[PDB]
Amino acid sequence: MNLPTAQEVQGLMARYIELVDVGDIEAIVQMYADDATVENPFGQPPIHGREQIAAFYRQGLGGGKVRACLTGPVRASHNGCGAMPFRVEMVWNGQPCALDVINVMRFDEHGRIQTMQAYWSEVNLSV
Amino acid sequence: MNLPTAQEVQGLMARYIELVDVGDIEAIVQMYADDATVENPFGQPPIHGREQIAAFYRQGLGGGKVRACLTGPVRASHNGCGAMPFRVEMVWNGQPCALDVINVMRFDEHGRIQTMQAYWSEVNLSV
Ligand SMILES: O=[N+]([O-])c1ccc(O)cc1[N+](=O)[O-]
Ligand SMILES: O=[N+]([O-])c1ccc(O)cc1[N+](=O)[O-]
Ligand SMILES: [Mg+2]
Ligand SMILES: [Mg+2]
Ligand SMILES: [Mg+2]
Ligand SMILES: [Mg+2]
Repeated sequence: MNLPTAQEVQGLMARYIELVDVGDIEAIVQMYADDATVENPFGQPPIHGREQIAAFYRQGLGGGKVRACLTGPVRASHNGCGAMPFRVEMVWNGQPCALDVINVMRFDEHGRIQTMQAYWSEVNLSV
Repeated sequence: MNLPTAQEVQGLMARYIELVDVGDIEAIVQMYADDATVENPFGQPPIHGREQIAAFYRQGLGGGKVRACLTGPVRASHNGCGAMPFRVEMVWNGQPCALDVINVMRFDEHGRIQTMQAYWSEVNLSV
């Protein structure tokens, strides 16, 4: 495919959340461009490339029990970008906890994620 | 003040929505740096400076009846930035309509909005 239309961005960004929710690390990594970046949380230096990105998702999702769900609709653009609000259910010290996040993505001219930026800080975590 | 902390960003971004909701155009414009930019919707060229920004808010809010409310929490950063999901209630051809938006902001070292980017496209509008 080419640069995703607004409707295609919606679909891709919702699919990303589905894949996080089901914990399919390999399928998530395949959504990214080979040389993509992830800034998590936004404010921290980017990681680069599918090896580093795979390591990020393995560290976050490797336990197999994380859940994630949109908390409202994707807001897409006409230039291959979008933003979405969601909540992640994780564990911490055996305590269930939830993290509220907004991801901002930009897709490349092949429909792959070029950049991901995850906005959140510590007060978005609730034990 | 200086560059807003994560907690200060939350407060500022929530205040912005309150001011949109109450329709205080002049107070909104005062939140912006003198040379700020607004990209609305994201994907379109920025407007620049408080004159152009005031004209934007007068055109959107000048009728006095718009409402706006957060639909989930602000996601702030530790570098003076944040993102938030909200819904705007407007009128169109005398029809009430709602627009789902995510704003991404960056604040300057004085606590004023340096950049605002409003993510939405036409399918985020509902008549
Ligand atoms: O904080 N995180 O781990 C995180 C942040 C944003 C995401 O889109 C996904 C994850 N995750 O896979 O867990
Ligand atoms: O579309 N709009 O008009 C819009 C978009 C984002 C905003 O933060 C505010 C407005 N408004 O004042 O109406
Ligand atoms: Mg699921
Ligand atoms: Mg490439
Ligand atoms: Mg109000
Ligand atoms: Mg300045």
